[PDB]
Amino acid sequence: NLSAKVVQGSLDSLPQAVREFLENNAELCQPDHIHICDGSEEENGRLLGQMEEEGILRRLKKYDNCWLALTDPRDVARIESKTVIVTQEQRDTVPIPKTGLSQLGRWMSEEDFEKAFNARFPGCMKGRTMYVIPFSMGPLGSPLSKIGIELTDSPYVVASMRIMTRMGTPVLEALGDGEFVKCLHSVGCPLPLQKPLVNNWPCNPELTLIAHLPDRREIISFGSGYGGNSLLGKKCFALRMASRLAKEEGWLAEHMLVLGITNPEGEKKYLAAAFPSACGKTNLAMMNPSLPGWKVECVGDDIAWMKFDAQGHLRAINPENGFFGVAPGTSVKTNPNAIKTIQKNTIFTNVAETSDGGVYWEGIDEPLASGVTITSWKNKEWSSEDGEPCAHPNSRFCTPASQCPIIDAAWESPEGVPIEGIIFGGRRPAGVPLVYEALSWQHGVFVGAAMRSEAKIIMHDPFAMRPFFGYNFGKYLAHWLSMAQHPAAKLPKIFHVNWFRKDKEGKFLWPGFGENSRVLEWMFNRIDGKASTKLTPIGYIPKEDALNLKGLGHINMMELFSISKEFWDKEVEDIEKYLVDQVNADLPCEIEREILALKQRISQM
Ligand SMILES: CCCCn1c(=O)n(Cc2ccccc2F)c(=O)c2[nH]c(Cc3ccc(NC(C)=O)cc3)nc21
Ligand SMILES: [Mn+2]
Ligand code: NA
Repeated sequence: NLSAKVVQGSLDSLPQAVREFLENNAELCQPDHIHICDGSEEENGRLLGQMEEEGILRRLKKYDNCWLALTDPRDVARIESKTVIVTQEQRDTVPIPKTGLSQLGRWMSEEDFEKAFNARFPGCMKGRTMYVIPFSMGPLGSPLSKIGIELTDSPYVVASMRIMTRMGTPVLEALGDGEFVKCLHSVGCPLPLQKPLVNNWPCNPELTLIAHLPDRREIISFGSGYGGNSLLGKKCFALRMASRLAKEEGWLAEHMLVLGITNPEGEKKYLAAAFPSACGKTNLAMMNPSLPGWKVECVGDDIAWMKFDAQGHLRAINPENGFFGVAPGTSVKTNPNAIKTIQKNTIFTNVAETSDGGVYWEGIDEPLASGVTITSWKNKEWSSEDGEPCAHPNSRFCTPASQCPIIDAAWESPEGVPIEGIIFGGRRPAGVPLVYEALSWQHGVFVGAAMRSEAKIIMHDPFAMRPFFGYNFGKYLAHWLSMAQHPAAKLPKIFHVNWFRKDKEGKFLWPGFGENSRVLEWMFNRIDGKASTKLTPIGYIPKEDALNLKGLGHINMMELFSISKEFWDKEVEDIEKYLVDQVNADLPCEIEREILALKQRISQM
């Protein structure tokens, strides 16, 4: 009866709990066929070919095995306003704010979710194939790795999941009869189609809903096929669900790149960094450093799972298998390693296409050859006078991590890499120096808590996790604070960076990019106890002449590193207001103390 629908694999080979998850949802969604993914190259080639037929993907003939998907303009991004966590008690998910609506999460009652679920999923896959994606977050078989099963009616999701996760039969074999996170996804357009189909990309914007049910170990997503909404291992699983598990089991699931940096003497450290959007996070993750003798290597560009080892060192793994990177602004100058990575075996979404089957986007910094023309992401002839970008601002490459020329040798080690420094950062046109260092662990947690960044609007994004907290942010802060009482903890040094400070004409004070190796150099030596410190009210900055400026043009170091009482009076008042308002009864006393200490330090300047 159900075996009759199966077009690849066998129900009898699946572990019982996987079979039952499949059976329950096939009955609910009523797909025409079941395809159990094996993750093989042969399967991938076949789905691409099928997606090419149906106009889902176009071949990019300039490259080896590269493909382009164009979406419905209504479905172009991860959508927070349609994203919820479902728990019995609201407080477990989000703090009750003093005023307004919480910006720290979006809670939906179990009752409300059942209704919303029943209004969407029954019969949602009629006319489509349900794909069964067995995937591992983290190196196959590792202590810190977790496995999920994603059922989807989207072949784009399957092919993207193959890159972004370890996917297929080896995962089922590692899983056996173990636990897994249940992931259910549908584009929400059963056949026959009730509504027009734009660029062969099905979506249901009106009913779009991305839900998390932590107690059930379930992620349920409806109506969007795009990145953060559909690739369920990434944000939904590896950040939201995982951060909750992390708090319960004593580890951390964080929105952090991980890189390894080696000095000219062969000494190597691993660093983690959390940035909000529009900060060049991926660029830093695979930075080509300007300083002679230095090496930078990439562990991951988005997510880090961290746990104390037996000697109290924080060990990170990258739970992803690829990079889901923003395309526009990617060039040989801004990210030479990302450019090499994406030359082959890569899926691009919503970028432009050149007439010779290449890709294009704003800031690609690549002059077109004579007679080459550009088709935009809206399938229109494009010119620079059109007054709209050739690529969507949120357009993507989706690319294997193994292909990064500077992929770290330990990027898949099951034991993880030891983190010696955590870097918080933002885009701040005024007031905030290029780099500073936390005064203590408690102060460091507060620095993460206080993060704000220019999106012409400056908004708060604490730990870069604001859209991603799996649970009460107040409890998340308490969890971070508790790391200082972990026996023999070797706590990472905490820093804050701003690449984006401007002079009064809005010119950037710091050249940045590969020159940010100089800032990493200072952090590196600080971790090693170098007396390169000068104390300020906000933390330590580099002493006079301590930052390595050899080979640079003139830098206005005085403005770059200036700390104004006026600016910081306003800053701390804004930080206090936001944290007391938003975190309310759940704000740890250690953070209250750091807010007041900063105020006192500022008042004395
Ligand atoms: C979302 C787009 C972010 C782009 N981006 C950016 O991505 N990084 C981060 C970064 C890039 C490459 C390597 C490492 C790294 F950390 C910067 O340091 C940076 N500075 C700046 C501002 C800047 C600074 C200087 C200049 N030009 C000149 C001549 O100085 C142009 C722009 N943009 C950066
Ligand atoms: Mn991210
Ligand atoms: Na987005």
